[PDB]
Amino acid sequence: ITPGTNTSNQVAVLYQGVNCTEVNVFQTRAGCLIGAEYVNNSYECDIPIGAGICASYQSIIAY
Amino acid sequence: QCVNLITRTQSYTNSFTRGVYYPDKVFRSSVLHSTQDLFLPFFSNVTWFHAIHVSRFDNPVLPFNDGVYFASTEKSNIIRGWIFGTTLDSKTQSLLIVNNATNVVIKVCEFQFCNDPFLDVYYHKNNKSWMESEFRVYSSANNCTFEYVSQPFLMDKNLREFVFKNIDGYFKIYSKHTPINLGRDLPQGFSALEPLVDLPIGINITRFQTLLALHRSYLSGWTAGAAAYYVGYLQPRTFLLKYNENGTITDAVDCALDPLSETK
Amino acid sequence: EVQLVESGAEVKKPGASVKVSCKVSGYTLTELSMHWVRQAPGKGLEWMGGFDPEDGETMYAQKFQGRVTMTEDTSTDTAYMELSSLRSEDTAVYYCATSTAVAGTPDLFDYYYGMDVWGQGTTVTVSS
Amino acid sequence: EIVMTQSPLSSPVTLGQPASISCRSSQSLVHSDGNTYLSWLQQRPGQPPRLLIYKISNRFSGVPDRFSGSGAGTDFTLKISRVEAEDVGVYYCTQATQFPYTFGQGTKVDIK
Amino acid sequence: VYAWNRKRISNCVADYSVLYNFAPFFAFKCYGVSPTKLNDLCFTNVYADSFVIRGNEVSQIAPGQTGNIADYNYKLPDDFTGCVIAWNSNKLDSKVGGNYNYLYRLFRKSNLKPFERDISTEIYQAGNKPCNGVAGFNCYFPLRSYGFRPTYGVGHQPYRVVVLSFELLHAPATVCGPKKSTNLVKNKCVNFNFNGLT
Ligand SMILES: *[C@@H]1O[C@H](CO)[C@@H](O[C@@H]2O[C@H](CO)[C@@H](O)[C@H](O)[C@H]2NC(C)=O)[C@H](O)[C@H]1NC(C)=O
Ligand SMILES: *[C@@H]1O[C@H](CO)[C@@H](O)[C@H](O)[C@H]1NC(C)=O
Ligand SMILES: *[C@@H]1O[C@H](CO)[C@@H](O)[C@H](O)[C@H]1NC(C)=O
Ligand SMILES: *[C@@H]1O[C@H](CO)[C@@H](O)[C@H](O)[C@H]1NC(C)=O
Ligand SMILES: *[C@@H]1O[C@H](CO)[C@@H](O)[C@H](O)[C@H]1NC(C)=O
Repeated sequence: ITPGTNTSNQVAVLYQGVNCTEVNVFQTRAGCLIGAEYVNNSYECDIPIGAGICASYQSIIAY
Repeated sequence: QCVNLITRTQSYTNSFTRGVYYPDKVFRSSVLHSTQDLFLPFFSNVTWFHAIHVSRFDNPVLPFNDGVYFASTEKSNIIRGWIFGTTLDSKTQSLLIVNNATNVVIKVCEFQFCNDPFLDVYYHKNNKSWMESEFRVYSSANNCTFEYVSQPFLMDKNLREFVFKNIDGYFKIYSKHTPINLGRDLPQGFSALEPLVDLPIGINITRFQTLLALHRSYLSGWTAGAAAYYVGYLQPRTFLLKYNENGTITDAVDCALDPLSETK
Repeated sequence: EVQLVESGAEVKKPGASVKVSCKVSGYTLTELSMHWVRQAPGKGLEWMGGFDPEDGETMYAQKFQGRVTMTEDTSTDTAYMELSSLRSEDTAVYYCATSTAVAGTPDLFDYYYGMDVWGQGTTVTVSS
Repeated sequence: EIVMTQSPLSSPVTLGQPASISCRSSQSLVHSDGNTYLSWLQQRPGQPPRLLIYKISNRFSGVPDRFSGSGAGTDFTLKISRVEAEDVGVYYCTQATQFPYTFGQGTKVDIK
Repeated sequence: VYAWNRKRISNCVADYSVLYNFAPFFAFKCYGVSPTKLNDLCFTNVYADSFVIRGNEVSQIAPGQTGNIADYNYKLPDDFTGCVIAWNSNKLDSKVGGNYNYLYRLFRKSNLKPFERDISTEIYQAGNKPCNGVAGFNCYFPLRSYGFRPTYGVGHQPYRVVVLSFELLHAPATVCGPKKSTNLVKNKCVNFNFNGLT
């Protein structure tokens, strides 16, 4: 998961369908997300992760 | 005439994006070409060696691994070549590259190499000239199998970069000379290494040495000397190279260094 | 530092050649100008002969020409001297001296002359 | 052939006092290389001569700072600031510019 | 076979037809190039690797083949291109008392790399007991001699093997065909042969 390289070089990594114990660590139903912190505030979807989870750049947040 | 004479200290630094070479002999213009070869990984651990003579055996032997990236900001008159082999005695084959002020000369023989080998210059009164001696490099050279003399590649602030690969019999040397403005010796940016010399060697190489020129004092039998050089190791690894309109590799991405790089 | 060693002293009937040696250690002899000097007991010390870096190779005294001949062995790093037609006044202590052929770095070097390091003398005795 | 003169032949010197020895050359010892070439040697009985000074003022390795050299052209002086029991012997001035190499007659220095 | 002789071929024009004109070669086997197309190509990186082996081991000098000389004496890479030349040498490399000049490395700890020569005369430990440089029980010398005799039939007679190795198009060619060059023509639809590239 990245924004544009014009914007930033920071990335998040989604290990799809993998629990977080078999690999900023967040557990989604889509998989384990590394490098993005979860935010309780809800926004419009920018980068789709899956299972209701999306990512955006503000650092990279997941919501 | 083998003496243990040179001491050496080491430090650790970052490779940044150095060590890129042209993977083949094909011109490519304004393309993005992905190749898997023995490349120096980006931002890797590169050992900085300071080899010191002041006027015991303190010059340890480095393994060759799969290939060597070599760099030096120091001038071309003290550092004058390399040694390659496995045991560095008369039992096995040995490869020697010596640069001097007129040409470069390369042997593959069975050298009986000294523990601390160095080319030493001294004045000969019969020749009435400063001549070079290899008697401290080795004691003997018999059953010699290969010889090659060419135009030299250590000539004259100036960062000299070399890539040595030993693939299926051929010893491939890539080189580049870059004028580096006063600062960090290993600069940022890309300087692609043109394929310089492909030697038909066909020997086993797992260990190497780097060859120093030592001057007699005529005033502690040798003049004190200093040399600084960076050594990194190549890995079988995939790069993506950017060829511009003039055919120069101006930029690259190493695929495993970052996840974003892998996306690139 | 150049170290000079000598051979043993000798006594000889006049009319024969004398082989006098000087062995160099620490340095090899091709970097060194090599010279030879006699000293009589009760007299001032004067010169056999020695090397010339430029305008020739080896120079001799004017009164001792035709008798002194000088050889250098590069393999054993030795200097041999031969002197024929012995005289009763030749009972003397013989000194082998040496000095650096050049001085300076390879880019800037100058030719040197002199007698810096001297070895131990050998006693040449001419008797019955 | 360059002929030189040493002065004085014998100099009785007491302990600690400086002594001056004059070497005079009949020909000028200037060389085409620029530097004039004079060497002073000291000889002890039972000992070969060793290089005390080379090129007027420049010091040889192991030579103490008790010795000084001065002069130019055809007139040179060697000065001994302190004379001890190891300074007894014969001193020589020699040239290395023009062949043949000729040596002085020597100056004998003692204690009493 | 353990100290196989490796000769570079470069800076020549090669007439391969004279190999066909005089030919006692029983085995003439090329892998990546047709035998009649050697005169139609340009080459560099050209080698001749010569050794003497048994008559039944000439099949073992190939990419991916199985043997003792294949893994301990001489190994070919999997992407090898070139030609193997194997011919009987019973008239020259055999003696009635026994020609024992040709030796092979029977025993070694690990397999070789492709295009690697091993001349080390060290002992091999073939058992749990170490040998300590002395032959004995379960300790045998690696280099053993062939019992070449002319009274034997084909298949045990000594066979000389020369391996010609090339590269294709990845390097400036120095070994080329016997054809003469043609004058250059510009801006005109022609078919061209630049160093084997048609
Ligand atoms: C630089 O190295 C080359 C290679 O050895 C020297 O060239 C050789 O010099 C010897 C002199 O003894 C000749 O016999 C050879 O024929 C020369 N070979 C070639 C290929 O020229 C050269 O003299 C060296 N230069 C310096 C200044 O040391
Ligand atoms: C390089 O390796 C040394 C150990 O050999 C280690 O201490 C050092 O941290 C490494 N450098 C980097 C940048 O990780
Ligand atoms: C290597 O040299 C030695 C002595 O010169 C000789 O005995 C030996 O046969 C030689 N080996 C080869 C392979 O030429
Ligand atoms: C490429 O070549 C052109 C023509 O020689 C030159 O003007 C230009 O500076 C070169 N470099 C780049 C980056 O375009
Ligand atoms: C090459 O040399 C190294 C060390 O000398 C050794 O471990 C290795 O086995 C050699 N290669 C082969 C193919 O024997």
